[PDB]
Amino acid sequence: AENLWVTVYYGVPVWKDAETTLFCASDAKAYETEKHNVWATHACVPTDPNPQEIHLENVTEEFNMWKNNMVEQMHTDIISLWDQSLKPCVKLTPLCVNCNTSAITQACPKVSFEPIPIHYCAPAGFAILKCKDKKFNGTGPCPSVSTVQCTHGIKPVVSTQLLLNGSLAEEEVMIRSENITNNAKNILVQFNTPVQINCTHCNVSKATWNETLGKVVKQLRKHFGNNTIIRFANSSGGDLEVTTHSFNCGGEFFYCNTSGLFNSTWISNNDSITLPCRIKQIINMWQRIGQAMYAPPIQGVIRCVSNITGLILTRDGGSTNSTTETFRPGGGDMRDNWRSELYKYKVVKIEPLGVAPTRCKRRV
Amino acid sequence: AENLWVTVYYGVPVWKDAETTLFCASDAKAYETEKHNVWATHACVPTDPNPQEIHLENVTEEFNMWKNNMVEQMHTDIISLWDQSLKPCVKLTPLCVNCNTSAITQACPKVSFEPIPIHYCAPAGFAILKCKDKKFNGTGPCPSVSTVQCTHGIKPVVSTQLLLNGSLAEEEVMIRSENITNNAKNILVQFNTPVQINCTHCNVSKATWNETLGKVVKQLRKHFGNNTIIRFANSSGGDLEVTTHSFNCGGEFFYCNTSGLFNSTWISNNDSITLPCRIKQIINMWQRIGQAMYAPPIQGVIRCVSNITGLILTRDGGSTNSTTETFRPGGGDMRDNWRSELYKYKVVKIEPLGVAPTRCKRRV
Amino acid sequence: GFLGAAGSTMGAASMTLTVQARNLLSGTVWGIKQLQARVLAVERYLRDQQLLGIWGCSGKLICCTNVPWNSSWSNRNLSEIWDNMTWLQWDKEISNYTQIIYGLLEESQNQQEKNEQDLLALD
Amino acid sequence: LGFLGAAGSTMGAASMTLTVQARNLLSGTVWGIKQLQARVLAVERYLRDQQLLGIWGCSGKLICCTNVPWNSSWSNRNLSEIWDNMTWLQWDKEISNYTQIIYGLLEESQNQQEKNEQDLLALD
Amino acid sequence: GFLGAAGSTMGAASMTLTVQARNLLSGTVWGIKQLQARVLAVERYLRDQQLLGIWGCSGKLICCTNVPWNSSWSNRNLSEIWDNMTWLQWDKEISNYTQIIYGLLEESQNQQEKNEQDLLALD
Amino acid sequence: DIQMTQSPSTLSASIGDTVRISCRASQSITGNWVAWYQQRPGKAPRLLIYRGAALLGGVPSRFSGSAAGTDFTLTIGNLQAEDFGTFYCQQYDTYPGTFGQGTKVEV
Amino acid sequence: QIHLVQSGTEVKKPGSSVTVSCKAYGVNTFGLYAVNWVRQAPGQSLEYIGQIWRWKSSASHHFRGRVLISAVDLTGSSPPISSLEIKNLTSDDTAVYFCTTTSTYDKWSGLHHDGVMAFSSWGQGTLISVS
Amino acid sequence: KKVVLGKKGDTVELTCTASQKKSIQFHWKNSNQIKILGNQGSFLTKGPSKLNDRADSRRSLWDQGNFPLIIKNLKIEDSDTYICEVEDQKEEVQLLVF
Ligand SMILES: *[C@@H]1O[C@H](CO)[C@@H](O[C@@H]2O[C@H](CO)[C@@H](O[C@@H]3O[C@H](CO[C@H]4O[C@H](CO)[C@@H](O)[C@H](O)[C@@H]4O)[C@@H](O)[C@H](O[C@H]4O[C@H](CO)[C@@H](O)[C@H](O)[C@@H]4O)[C@@H]3O)[C@H](O)[C@H]2NC(C)=O)[C@H](O)[C@H]1NC(C)=O
Ligand SMILES: *[C@@H]1O[C@H](CO)[C@@H](O[C@@H]2O[C@H](CO)[C@@H](O[C@@H]3O[C@H](CO[C@H]4O[C@H](CO)[C@@H](O)[C@H](O)[C@@H]4O)[C@@H](O)[C@H](O[C@H]4O[C@H](CO)[C@@H](O)[C@H](O)[C@@H]4O)[C@@H]3O)[C@H](O)[C@H]2NC(C)=O)[C@H](O)[C@H]1NC(C)=O
Ligand SMILES: *[C@@H]1O[C@H](CO)[C@@H](O[C@@H]2O[C@H](CO)[C@@H](O[C@@H]3O[C@H](CO[C@H]4O[C@H](CO)[C@@H](O)[C@H](O)[C@@H]4O)[C@@H](O)[C@H](O[C@H]4O[C@H](CO)[C@@H](O)[C@H](O)[C@@H]4O)[C@@H]3O)[C@H](O)[C@H]2NC(C)=O)[C@H](O)[C@H]1NC(C)=O
Ligand SMILES: *[C@@H]1O[C@H](CO)[C@@H](O[C@@H]2O[C@H](CO)[C@@H](O[C@@H]3O[C@H](CO)[C@@H](O)[C@H](O[C@H]4O[C@H](CO)[C@@H](O)[C@H](O)[C@@H]4O)[C@@H]3O)[C@H](O)[C@H]2NC(C)=O)[C@H](O)[C@H]1NC(C)=O
Repeated sequence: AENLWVTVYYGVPVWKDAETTLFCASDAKAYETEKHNVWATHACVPTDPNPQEIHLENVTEEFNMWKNNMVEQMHTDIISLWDQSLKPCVKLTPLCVNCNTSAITQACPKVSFEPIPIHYCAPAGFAILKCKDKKFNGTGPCPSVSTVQCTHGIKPVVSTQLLLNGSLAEEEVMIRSENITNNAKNILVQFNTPVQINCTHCNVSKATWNETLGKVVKQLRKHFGNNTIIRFANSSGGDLEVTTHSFNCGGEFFYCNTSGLFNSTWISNNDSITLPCRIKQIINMWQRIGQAMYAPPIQGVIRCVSNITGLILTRDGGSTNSTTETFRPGGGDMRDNWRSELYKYKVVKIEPLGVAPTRCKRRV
Repeated sequence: AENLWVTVYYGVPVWKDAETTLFCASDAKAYETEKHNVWATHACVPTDPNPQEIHLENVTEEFNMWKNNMVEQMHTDIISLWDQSLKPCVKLTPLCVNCNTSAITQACPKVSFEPIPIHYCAPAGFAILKCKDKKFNGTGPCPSVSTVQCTHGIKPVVSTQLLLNGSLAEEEVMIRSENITNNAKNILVQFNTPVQINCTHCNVSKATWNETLGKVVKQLRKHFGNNTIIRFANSSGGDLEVTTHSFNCGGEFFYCNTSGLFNSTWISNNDSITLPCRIKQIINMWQRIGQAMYAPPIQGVIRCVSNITGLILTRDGGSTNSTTETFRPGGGDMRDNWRSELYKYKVVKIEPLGVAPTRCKRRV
Repeated sequence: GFLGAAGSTMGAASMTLTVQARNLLSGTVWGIKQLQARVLAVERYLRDQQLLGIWGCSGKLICCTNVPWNSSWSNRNLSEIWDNMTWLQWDKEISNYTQIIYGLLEESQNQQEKNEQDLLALD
Repeated sequence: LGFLGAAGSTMGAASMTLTVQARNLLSGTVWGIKQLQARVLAVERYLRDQQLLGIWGCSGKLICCTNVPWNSSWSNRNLSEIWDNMTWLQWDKEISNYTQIIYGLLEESQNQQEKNEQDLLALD
Repeated sequence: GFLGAAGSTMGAASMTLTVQARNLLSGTVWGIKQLQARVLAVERYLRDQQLLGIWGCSGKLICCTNVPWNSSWSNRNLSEIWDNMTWLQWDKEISNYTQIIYGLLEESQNQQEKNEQDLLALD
Repeated sequence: DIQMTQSPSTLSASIGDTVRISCRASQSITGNWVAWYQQRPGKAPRLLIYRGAALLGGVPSRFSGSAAGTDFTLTIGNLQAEDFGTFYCQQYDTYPGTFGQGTKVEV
Repeated sequence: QIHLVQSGTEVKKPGSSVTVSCKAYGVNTFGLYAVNWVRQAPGQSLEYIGQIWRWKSSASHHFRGRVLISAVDLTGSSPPISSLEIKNLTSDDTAVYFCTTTSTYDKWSGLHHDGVMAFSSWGQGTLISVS
Repeated sequence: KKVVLGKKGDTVELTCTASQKKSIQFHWKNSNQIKILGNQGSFLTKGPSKLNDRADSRRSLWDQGNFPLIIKNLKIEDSDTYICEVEDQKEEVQLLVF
């Protein structure tokens, strides 16, 4: 009628927010290598050989690495996978059933382990959006946005303080933590260069370590403190994986205290750092609260090749605000590493519709 | 035009009769317990965890337990299953090829056997209708009708005279036979209480047996004879499974003549009846005409726990019409037990259509 | 309701089906046998839907497709067309009668659509 | 214009940009068990969406007048202000949810007028 | 018939296809490889059907969608339009010509439907 | 701009009542992009119901509304002691946003 | 669990500039929390001045060229401090200033329209009598 | 907020009780918000503090919602308003030792 009647659109890039469970996308190497957990291989959905991505132009889209909801499913898939998977001989679950310490005893075979890349695909609809800017502080906007059907080549590693074999930061490092300089939050930084660590004890390089400390110290100064000196301190203290660092070294987990690495004083105004590691047989379980026990290694001196990419560590927290800044190693939460892999995305879905209130008046 | 043009309906509870084969619905416990025939476990289709049922209101729908067509597929599934299944060491098939008695010799391993519940699901469409009235005489109407997508929790047992581990009747017992008091048909009654029979010989209870004889005798009087006395007689005579009773006793089949049970005189106007059973090694095959041979039992005194629910027995047939009624044990046809499990259903299907002849005249 | 009434025939079934159709939406490990049944069910449903798609009515519960339900078949009084309808033995005969007009109707509208579609000229 | 390639104030050019996109709405032991079931579920969901799309009272795209009166409680749009430009998100989900409420009402009303006229016309 | 004639071209093929289209309906164990082929076949057929559904003719054997088969293409005498038609090498060129008019036609009716849809404004 | 005018200015009521508070506006707003700011005596204004009638889990359900074209009658049922204040229907739709006239709820 | 604090009491000369603050406890950054600045005539209604969405110094046309907004972003040791610059403080500029911190990351529940967002929380209120 | 009394040299326990029965990232602190201890979901991270050898958390009650702190060889210097950082509704416990 002479009044406004609205139109019906179709095939629109409009969207509606979605809250759901995505699925793993890792090739079914299930049949040939082995199904002994090598990092997604029990029954995981294969990867689309053609990853789709459409860049979004002039879309000032913001992203928070704390409210993803894509993150929510990854740790559930990983815990379920480690359970079906590489098994310790000792399982401990203290529960009040003050509490009753429960125990589950099974076999613990050891195999050569290596993380495999896991893409994350969505069901029909559920558009995923990839932030591709340079200055991304975790809880920040993104000028360069590009939607995707499935995630990129994410190579996650369940690990301690420094993320192993993962993604990279933007041009030096990127301070992506919740708070930048609060003495109450965990610092969430990822590397930009794959720091090769050779473990036989680990022959940690010194020039690359001094360079990563220099790039991070300059970024911390750019984030906080114009004329300030930032010095590094030794370990914070705690469990084995807290003082030392757990990482995939040919399946095993050597434990070198990273206290002989963080003692560099940088100024605003060299063959191998062979740290003492430990043979891993009994450690606290990282899945839940308890302990584990595994099979002895097949090698006395264990060789492995690993590239470490990430920087999550603790801090003193004194004031000591801009006079000097002091940071200590540690951290590497399972909940936070879980958030740290999938940090630039969100899921939205849509049906082909949208309006314009007009006086077009067509029959039906 | 001014004449009548008819309408097109959609999503209608109209139906058309169907004649087809339904499929078994029993969980694939295939992978964990074992595939050694435990009653549906070779390749049977699993059960929908959510059985669907919609009650039909004010639908005086009749049901015949002789013209189901759902019955038609169950014995075919059961015979094919016993063939793939628990095997006798002796197979006999007399055939004129006067006839030539054929023989097939194979292995006969024995396992602990127990019937599992088998739901009966239908293909796309093929609506099944569940009679849920109280007074159901087999060949009778049903005030309370409720359609279903798959059948209820049917626990069938291939057995003799009294049905083992099955369904229940309505409030005492129910005389569901073709004819009620013809001396030419088999009496088809099911129990209402699970009569527990303990076999070590079977310690048959006496209070429960007197109660089931009393409930059935009153129902027979309600069906026929106001002032009449109904007395029970001993076995009719015949084969081992005819005089005695075959039943699943831990896989085996003890054989107690039910002649010391049916001698109760009821009037219209007590620890254990330990009957003498028999160790089963060679019996006539119930699948077809022939004999069998199995492995010796693993126990000298065989323990088992079984609840028997059903009453199919023979009759003298004299007249002796209302003066006194006399019935003898026996019966338990494979064809009739097959009809006795699926006795309240029928299958109908539909496409979304239906008319009203109107003068609506719409373009196209 | 889904078989929740019992009355004399012809109209309220068009009305009860009209209400139901007005709310026609009601809104080693794990699996090989069930998937094939779901695939066969959707193949059959979609094959039924494409055959549904090649029809000449495309409308629901009130439809005038072109075959004349002639006076040999037409005995319906004007107001008696829409009152109430349940009734089974009578129903398959009614339902089979429903389908015969359906095929004829859609064939005639396909024929008039095709015939006009040969003759019109609607520029 | 593009798949999220513009940024402006709201209401009309989105009808125009979606008009251009809709004008060119086509953009023109071994091998496999898990991917096929996802394709089947995707086509089942898409076709279920399409039949529900098929039971509607508009059947037209980007310019449609289905019968519900976007009443004066909802109508504030000036005549020429109806078709100018439109991007805007939190605002959009509320706009999009408003789009759908008019949609269900609209198609229900055209289904109601089509059905009402169907019973009443009777168009010889 | 299904390739049961042989004659000079253009019309009876519209008529023979008209008759065929008038009767367009002709009315460990068991299976994994065949089901995927049936699924791919119905996916391809339905994808073809939705593309069929986004067209501007929606009609069969006689249709006048809006593109002007211009005089550069139009040479057909009035009565010569519907007589007889088989002829292969010539046919793929004829059939490719059929498709070029098809895409243009449906694009033009989609364009006139859309253009009128913006302009009409039909109360 | 779009001059919001909250109606009325003052009204008397007891505790446990249902009173509708109108809000004039030259433009209507689809879905009511007008946040009611209850400026209680001794407290800054606050958010009562985002989106006119949407469900907010931080404010009790005693606050409800209705929209009638140019007017927006917030039908607040079960008035309480804290409800005796000066609400503020502020359109946060146009640029800039404007307040209404204010409505005082008293005894 | 989130409280907003504005500047204190300020009295400026006629024809001067002002620099008031907006501290935001429990707030991360202006990138996620854009602040819309609104003034208030003493005792009267509140007139929206402008905003600093995505670190954008702007104001309304009635306030353009006289009011620009800077919001010094700090987190952790110091809450996000949203400043406000209003030049040429005449006697008519006697007003009560106001800031508003609301999230910009949440983008599908109901918080904002073309910059003018839902004003969830407010500060104290700074009465400035330009004399 | 809870006020707890005490004496020098007593095994005292300071609970960190949340509302939901879950184990989250908690942080035990002194009045100066210095990290006493916390967790990485499944480990005991004795943060940088003076009471490193004194404070100790219980493992079994984290899933039960409590993230306590047990102090052995209590001191007047060990008496502080310890900040129970959990769910942003911090039950900052008070300790009195004199
Ligand atoms: C990685 O992280 C761990 C844990 O944080 C660090 O371990 C600390 O190492 C320092 C040495 O740098 C330790 O200090 C030493 O303490 C020894 C006492 O050990 C005895 O007593 C303890 C109980 O207190 C027993 O458990 C233990 O079994 C022993 O019986 C001293 O003997 C050491 O003194 C030696 O060196 C001095 C140098 O002058 C000589 O004079 C002495 O004679 C003697 O030779 C030394 O004082 C400290 O205790 C450790 N634990 C902490 C701090 O908790 C690793 O060092 C760190 N890796 C690095 C930094 O590379
Ligand atoms: C379950 O069903 C079976 C079969 O129907 C019943 O078996 C019948 O049991 C009765 C006993 O109650 C039997 O009657 C007995 O017959 C014996 C003769 O057996 C010999 O002869 C036969 C050939 O006729 C041979 O095959 C066999 O091997 C023997 O060589 C008699 O010896 C019995 O008499 C005994 O008791 C009397 C009691 O007074 C004494 O005086 C005798 O001296 C002797 O001790 C008896 O007469 C009958 O033959 C069986 N078969 C039938 C009827 O076909 C079961 O009894 C039944 N179970 C019950 C009822 O609980
Ligand atoms: C990044 O890091 C910063 C800190 O470094 C975190 O910001 C803190 O957030 C918390 C809440 O999330 C804030 O706590 C709140 O403080 C308000 C202000 O009180 C302070 O100021 C007054 C006046 O000077 C002092 O008297 C007082 O002691 C405080 O120092 C309070 O008003 C709040 O209380 C409210 O809630 C409680 C709940 O019980 C009620 O009882 C109250 O009545 C009131 O309603 C609350 O306590 C804290 O102030 C913030 N600090 C800073 C420096 O900003 C960020 O949260 C963090 N980022 C993230 C994402 O966590
Ligand atoms: C997290 O990352 C985001 C982006 O990745 C970041 O937001 C950016 O903040 C900077 C400043 O911190 C903004 O740069 C502004 O650009 C405008 C336009 O030229 C300038 O006018 C601004 O200057 C104002 O601020 C001065 C600071 O004192 C005032 O003194 C002056 O008067 C001006 O008013 C400023 O240079 C940049 O635009 C945003 N980017 C986006 C997309 O919003 C955010 O700050 C980061 N957060 C943290 C905690 O690091």
